[PDB]
Amino acid sequence: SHMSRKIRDLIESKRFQNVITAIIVLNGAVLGLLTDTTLSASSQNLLERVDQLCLTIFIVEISLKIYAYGVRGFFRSGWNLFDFVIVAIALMPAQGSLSVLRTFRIFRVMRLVSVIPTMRRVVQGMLLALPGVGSVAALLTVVFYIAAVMATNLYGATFPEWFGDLSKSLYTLFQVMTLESWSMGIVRPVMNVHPNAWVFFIPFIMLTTFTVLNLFIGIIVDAMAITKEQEEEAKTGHHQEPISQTLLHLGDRLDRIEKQLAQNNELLQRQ
Amino acid sequence: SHMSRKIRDLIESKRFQNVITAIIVLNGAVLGLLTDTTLSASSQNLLERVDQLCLTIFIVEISLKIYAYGVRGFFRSGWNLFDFVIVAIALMPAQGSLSVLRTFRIFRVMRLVSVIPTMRRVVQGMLLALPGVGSVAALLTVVFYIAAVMATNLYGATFPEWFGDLSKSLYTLFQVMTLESWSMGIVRPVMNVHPNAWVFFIPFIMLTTFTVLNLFIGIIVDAMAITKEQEEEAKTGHHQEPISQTLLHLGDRLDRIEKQLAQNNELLQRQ
Amino acid sequence: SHMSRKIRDLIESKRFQNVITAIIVLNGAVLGLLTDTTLSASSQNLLERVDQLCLTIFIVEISLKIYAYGVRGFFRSGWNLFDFVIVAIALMPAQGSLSVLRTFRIFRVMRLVSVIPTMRRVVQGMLLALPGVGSVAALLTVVFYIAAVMATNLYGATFPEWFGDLSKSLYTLFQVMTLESWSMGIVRPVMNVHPNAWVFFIPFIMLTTFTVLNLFIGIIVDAMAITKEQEEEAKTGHHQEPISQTLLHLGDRLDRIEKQLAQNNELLQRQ
Amino acid sequence: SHMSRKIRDLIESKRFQNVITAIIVLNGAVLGLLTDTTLSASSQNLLERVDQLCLTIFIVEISLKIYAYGVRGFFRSGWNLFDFVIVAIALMPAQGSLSVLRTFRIFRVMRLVSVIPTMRRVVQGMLLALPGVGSVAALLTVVFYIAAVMATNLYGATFPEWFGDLSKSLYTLFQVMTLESWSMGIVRPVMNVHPNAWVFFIPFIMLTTFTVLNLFIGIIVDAMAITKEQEEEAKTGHHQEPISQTLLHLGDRLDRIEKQLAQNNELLQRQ
Ligand SMILES: CC/C(=C(\c1ccc(O)cc1)c1ccc(OCCN(C)C)cc1)c1ccccc1
Ligand SMILES: CC/C(=C(\c1ccc(O)cc1)c1ccc(OCCN(C)C)cc1)c1ccccc1
Ligand SMILES: CC/C(=C(\c1ccc(O)cc1)c1ccc(OCCN(C)C)cc1)c1ccccc1
Ligand SMILES: CC/C(=C(\c1ccc(O)cc1)c1ccc(OCCN(C)C)cc1)c1ccccc1
Ligand SMILES: CC/C(=C(\c1ccc(O)cc1)c1ccc(OCCN(C)C)cc1)c1ccccc1
Ligand SMILES: CC/C(=C(\c1ccc(O)cc1)c1ccc(OCCN(C)C)cc1)c1ccccc1
Ligand SMILES: CC/C(=C(\c1ccc(O)cc1)c1ccc(OCCN(C)C)cc1)c1ccccc1
Ligand SMILES: CC/C(=C(\c1ccc(O)cc1)c1ccc(OCCN(C)C)cc1)c1ccccc1
Ligand SMILES: CCCCCCCCCC(=O)N(CCO)C[C@@H](O)[C@@H](O)[C@@H](O)[C@@H](O)CO
Ligand SMILES: CCCCCCCCCC(=O)N(CCO)C[C@@H](O)[C@@H](O)[C@@H](O)[C@@H](O)CO
Ligand SMILES: CCCCCCCCCC(=O)N(CCO)C[C@@H](O)[C@@H](O)[C@@H](O)[C@@H](O)CO
Ligand SMILES: CCCCCCCCCC(=O)N(CCO)C[C@@H](O)[C@@H](O)[C@@H](O)[C@@H](O)CO
Ligand code: NA
Ligand code: NA
Ligand code: NA
Repeated sequence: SHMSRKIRDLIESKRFQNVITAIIVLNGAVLGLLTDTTLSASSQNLLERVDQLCLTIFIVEISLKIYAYGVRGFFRSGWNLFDFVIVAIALMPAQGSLSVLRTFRIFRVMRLVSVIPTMRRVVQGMLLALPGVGSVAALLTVVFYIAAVMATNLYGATFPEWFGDLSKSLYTLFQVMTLESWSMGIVRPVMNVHPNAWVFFIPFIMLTTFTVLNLFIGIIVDAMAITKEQEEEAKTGHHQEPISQTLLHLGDRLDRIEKQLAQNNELLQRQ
Repeated sequence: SHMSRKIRDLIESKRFQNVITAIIVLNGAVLGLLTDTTLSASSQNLLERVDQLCLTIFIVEISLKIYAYGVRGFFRSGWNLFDFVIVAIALMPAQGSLSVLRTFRIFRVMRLVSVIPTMRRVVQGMLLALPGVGSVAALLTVVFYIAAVMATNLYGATFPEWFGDLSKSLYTLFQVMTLESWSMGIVRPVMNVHPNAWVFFIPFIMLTTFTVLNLFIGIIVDAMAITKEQEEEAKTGHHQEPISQTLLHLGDRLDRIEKQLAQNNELLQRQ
Repeated sequence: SHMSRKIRDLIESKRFQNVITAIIVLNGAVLGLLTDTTLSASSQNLLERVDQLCLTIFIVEISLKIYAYGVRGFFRSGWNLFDFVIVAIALMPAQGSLSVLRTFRIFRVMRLVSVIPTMRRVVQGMLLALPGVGSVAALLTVVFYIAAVMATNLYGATFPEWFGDLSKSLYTLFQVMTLESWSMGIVRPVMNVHPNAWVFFIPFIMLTTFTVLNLFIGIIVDAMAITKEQEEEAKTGHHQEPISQTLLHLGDRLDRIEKQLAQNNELLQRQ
Repeated sequence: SHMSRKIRDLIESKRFQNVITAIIVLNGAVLGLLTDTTLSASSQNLLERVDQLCLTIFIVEISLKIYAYGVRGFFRSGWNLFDFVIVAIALMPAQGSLSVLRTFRIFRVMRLVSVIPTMRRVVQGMLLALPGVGSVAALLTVVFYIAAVMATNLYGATFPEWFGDLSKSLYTLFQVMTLESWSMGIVRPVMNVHPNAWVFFIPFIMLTTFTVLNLFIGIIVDAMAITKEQEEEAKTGHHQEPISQTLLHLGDRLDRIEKQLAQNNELLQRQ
C-alpha cells in the first residue's frame, strides 16, 4: 500500500533514527535528574511529564513500525521484539512476576543499542558467540555447585555467615573467584579452625579463574570473527566462509593445487 | 554375541544418555538438599535412599558397559575408567589414603562432563593442552620455591605468621601473586621493619602474574585449536594437519607453487 | 630557500633528535628534584632556572620547525601540533578553562613519545585503534549510566556515602568493576539492609569486567596489526592490504586459482 | 684433542644432564631444609656439607666444559656464562656491590632452567621477545614518572606516608595499578581532603592496567611465535620466515600466482 510505503521510507531514514536516539538520550537524562531527592514538587512533576512525552513518542514509533512492516514482519526481528517489550511493559497494569517493582524505567536507555546500528552489530556479534561457549559456562556451573556443596558441609557449622547454607557458599565462592579478600578476609580466618582449608580454596581459585578467562576469551574471539564475517556478508551480499573453515582446509587446498600444477607440468614436458 | 550387541545399542542410545544425565542431576540435587541441617530425621533418611538408588543405577550402568564392551575395551577409554573410579570408590571399605573422609559424594556430579559429549570434548581439549605447558608450569614452581626459601630466611623471624616456615611463605606468596591485600596487608607492614622489602615483592609480583597469564593463555589457545582440529577429524575421518604446521610451511608451499608456475610459463612461451 | 633547507637537514638529524631528548630527560629530572620540600631557597632557584633554560630550548626548536616547514606544513602533523600545544601553553597568561592550576609542567616529559620514533609508532598504533572500539566504549558507558541510576534509586537513601547521588554511584560502580573490596567493603554491608542486592551487583560485575576486557583486547589486537602494517608500508612504500581483508578473501582466492588450474588442465589433456 | 672429545661426549650425554639436574634438586632441597630454625647444630652442619658437595660438583662440571669447549667457545653461549656466574659468585671473597648479603644461594635452583632443554627453550623465547616490547615498557615508565611527580606535588603534604616523596608515590601508584585497596585504602581517604582526586586516579588506573596488559600480551604472543619458529629451524635446519612476514605478503603472493595463472591460460587458449 501507498501509506505503508511512505511510512517505511520515513522509519528507515537517518533523521527518524536521530529523532528516536535524541528522545532516548533525553528520557535517560530526565530519569538521571529524577534520582536527586532535593528537587522541588514542581521540578519532579515537570521531569515526570517529559518521561511521559518520551514514552508516548516510543508508542507512536512502534505503532508506525507494526503498521508499515506487518505483525509477522515486525515480530520477525528479535531487535524489534526487544524494542516492543521495553516500551509495552511500561503500560502493563499489575504483572504476575517474581519482581519487587517496575521502577527500572532506565532500562529504556538500552534502546540506544538497538537503534544505533554500529552498537547493534557489536551486541549481535556477542549474542551469536554465546551458544558456542555453553559447555564452558556449564563446566563453571558444575564446579561452583560441587564446591558450594563441599564448602557448606566442611565449613557451614563453624563459619555460618560465609558457608551456613548453599546460597551463602555460592556467594562467597563467587567472591573467592574474583580474588576479593579471599585470604585475609576468608581463608586465613577459616584456616585458624581448619588448618588444611588451603587444599580446598587454592585449587578452586586456580580452576575458576582459568575457566572464567577461557569463557571470556572464547566469547571475545568468536564475537570479533562473527562481526568481521557479517560485515563482509553485508558488504558483498555473498555468504562468508568462517575463518576456522578456511584455516582447517588451507593445507588440503594448497597441496591439491601443488598436485594439479605438477600434473600440468607432466603434460607440458612431454608433448 | 547377541546379548552384548543389543546392550551396546541401548548404551549408545540418546535416551540411555538422557536417563544417566537425569540420575546425575537428581543425585546432585539430593546431596545439595542434604547440606541443610534443619531437615527432619525422616526427610534425611528419604534423601539418603534416593542417593542409594542413584548409586545402584550407576553400578548397573557400568556393569552393562563392562559386559557389552569387555574388560580390555571398557578400560581402553580414560573417560570410562574415570566413570568406574567415581562409582566404585563409593563401595570401597576402609581405604589407605592421606584423606580426612570420603564424604565428597558430590564429585559424582563431575560425571555430567563425561556423559554429555559437548562437555566431554571441551574438557578433553583442555587436558590435551596440559603437557604442552609443562615447562611454563615448572618455571612458575621454580620461581615459587626460590621465592619461598628467600622470604622464609629474610622475613620468617620478624613476620612468623606469614613467613615463619616454607609452607607459610608459599601460602602468602600465592596470596601476593593473586594481588590480595599484597600491599596494605603484607608489604607495607613488612617495610616498617625491612624498608627495602619492595625490591623483593614488586619483581616477584611482575614475574608471577606474567607467568600465570602466559600459562593460562597457552592452555586456552592450544585447547581451542585441539578442539577445532578434533571436530574436523571426527567430521571427515581424515587426520587434521595442526594449524601451526600449516602456518610454518605456508611460505614454503606458496613459493614452490610460484616456481612450478614460472617453469610452466617457461615451457609455454617457447613451443 | 637555502635557509629553510639547512634548518630542515639539522632538524631531521639524529643528533638534533638526541639533543631534544636529553633536554626533555633533564627537564623531567629537575621537576622530579623540585617535588622535594626539604631543598634550600638557592637549590630551588637553581632548578627553576634549568626549567626555564629547557623551556627556551623548546621555543627555539618549535620556531625552527615552523620556519623550516611552514605554518601549514608544521600544523599538518598532529604530532607537531601536540609538541606546539605542550610548549606554547607554558607561556599562556591567564587561561579561561575549568582547571585548578597549570602546575603540571611534568606533562612536558610526554614529548619523549613524540620525539622518539619507536615510541611515536607504538602510541600512533594505539590511537588509530581507538575509533574502531567506539561502540564497545559506548556500550560500557550505557551500562554504567543505567547501573548508576538504578544504584542511586535502590541504595541512595540507606547508603548515601556510596550511592547518595549519581556521581557517588558511578564512582563506587567503577570500584566494584575493578573488584576492589566489592564484597567485604560494599555488597555484604548493603545485603544486611537489602538481602537480594547480589542480584544487582553480581550481573553488573560479570557484564562490566567482560566488556572492559573486550575493549582492551580489541584495542591491543588492532594496534598490533595497524603497527605491523604501517611498518611494512614504510619499508616498501606500497599500500598494505589489512590482514582481515587477506583472511576474508583467502577462501575466494584459493578456489579461483583451483578453477583456473583445472581449466588449464582441461585445455592440456585435449590438444 | 682425544681428551676434549671424550669429555664433550660425556657432557652432551643425557645421563650427565640427569646427574647435574639431580644435584641442583638436592641442593635446592637442602637449602629449603636449612630455612627451619628448630634444627640441631649437627643437622645444620650436615646439610651445609651437602651444600658444599653440591657446589664442588658444579665447579667440576663448569671446569670440564671450559676445558672441553675452550674459553672462547664456552663464553660464546649466554646460558654457559649464566651457569658460570651462578657457580663462580659463591667462591667470590668480598664483592663491591650495592647488596645486603650473598645469602641467596637458592638462586642456584635457577640452573634447572639452563640445564633442562625444554625449560631453556621456553625462557629463551621470552628473553628474545623482550627487546620488541621496549617501547611499551618505556611508555609505562614515562606514565609512572609523570604520575609520581604529580601525586607528590598534589598529595605529598596531606598524605605523606603514601605520597610524601617520589619513592613513596611510585610505590603507591604501583599498588593503585594492581587495584589493591586503591579505593577503600587510598582514593576515598584522599577524596575526603581533595574531592576531585578521582580525576587523577581513575584515568591513571585506566591507562596503566591497559598498558601492562598490552606489554604482557605483546611478550606472550611474540615468545610463542619465536619458540614455534626456533623449533622448526632446529628440526629442519632451514631458516624459518617469521609468521608476520608470511601474513604481510600472503595477498601479494596469491595475486601474483593468479596473474601467472591467467597469462598461462592466455597462452593456452590461442595455440
Ligand atoms: C561460524 C561461527 C561459529 C563459530 C566460530 C566463530 C569464530 C571462530 O574463530 C571459530 C568458530 C563456532 C564454532 C564452533 C564452536 O564450538 C564450540 C562448542 N560448542 C558446540 C559448545 C564455537 C563457535 C558458530 C557459532 C555458533 C554456532 C555455530 C557456529
Ligand atoms: C590458532 C588459531 C585459533 C583458532 C584456530 C585453530 C585451528 C584452525 O584450523 C582454525 C582456527 C581458533 C579460533 C577460534 C576458536 O573458537 C572456538 C571458541 N570456543 C571457545 C567457543 C577455536 C580455535 C585461535 C585460538 C585462540 C585464539 C585465537 C585464535
Ligand atoms: C598438535 C597440538 C599440539 C600443540 C599445538 C596446538 C595448537 C597450536 O596452535 C600450536 C601447537 C603444541 C605443540 C608444541 C608445544 O610445545 C610447547 C613445549 N612443550 C614441549 C613443553 C605445545 C603445544 C600438541 C600438544 C601436545 C603434544 C604434542 C602436540
Ligand atoms: C601468531 C600466531 C600464533 C602462533 C603461531 C606462530 C607461528 C606459526 O608458524 C604458527 C603459529 C602460535 C600458536 C600457538 C602456539 O602454541 C604454543 C603454546 N605453548 C605456550 C604451549 C604458539 C604460537 C599465536 C600466538 C599467540 C596467540 C595466538 C596465536
Ligand atoms: C585497517 C585497520 C582497521 C581495522 C582492523 C585492524 C586490525 C584487524 O586485525 C582487523 C581490523 C578495523 C576495522 C573494523 C573495525 O570495526 C569495528 C566497528 N567500528 C566501526 C565501531 C575495527 C577495526 C581500521 C581501523 C579504523 C578505521 C578503519 C579501519
Ligand atoms: C580468528 C582471527 C581473528 C580475526 C579475524 C577473523 C576473521 C577474518 O576473516 C579476519 C580476521 C579478527 C581480528 C581482528 C578483529 O578486529 C576487530 C576489533 N574490534 C573489537 C574493534 C576482528 C576479528 C582474531 C580474533 C580475535 C583475536 C585475534 C584474532
Ligand atoms: C621475528 C621475531 C620478531 C618479532 C615478531 C615475532 C612474532 C610475531 O608474531 C611478530 C613479530 C617482532 C618484530 C617487530 C617488533 O616490533 C615492535 C617494535 N619494537 C621495535 C620496539 C616486535 C617483535 C623480532 C623480535 C626481536 C627483534 C626482531 C624481530
Ligand atoms: C591479526 C594477527 C596478528 C598480528 C598480525 C597482523 C598482521 C600481519 O600481517 C601479521 C601479523 C600480529 C602478531 C604479532 C605482532 O607482534 C608485535 C608485538 N609487539 C607488541 C611487540 C603484531 C601483530 C595478531 C595480533 C594480536 C594478537 C595475535 C595476533
Ligand atoms: C556463578 C556464581 C553465582 C553465585 C550466586 C550467589 C547467589 C547467592 C546469594 C543469595 O541468594 N543469598 C540469599 C539472599 O537472601 C545469600 C546472601 O544473602 C548471603 O550469602 C550473604 O550475603 C549474607 O546475607 C549472609 O552472610
Ligand atoms: C603455586 C603456589 C602453591 C602454594 C601452596 C601453599 C601451601 C602451604 C599451606 C600449608 O600447607 N600450610 C600449613 C597447613 O597446616 C600453611 C597455612 O596453614 C599457613 O600458611 C597459614 O594459613 C596460617 O595457618 C599460619 O599463619
Ligand atoms: C566509567 C566509570 C567512570 C566513573 C566516574 C566517577 C566520577 C564520580 C566521582 C565524582 O565526581 N565525585 C564528586 C567529586 O566532588 C564523587 C566522589 O567525591 C564520591 O563518590 C566519593 O568519593 C566521596 O567523596 C563521597 O562518599
Ligand atoms: C613500575 C613501578 C615501580 C615502582 C617502584 C617503587 C619503588 C619505591 C619504593 C622505595 O624505594 N621506598 C623507599 C625504601 O626505603 C618507598 C617505601 O619505603 C615507601 O613507599 C613505603 O612503603 C613506606 O616505607 C612509607 O610509607
Ligand atoms: Na584483580
Ligand atoms: Na583486591
Ligand atoms: Na583484586
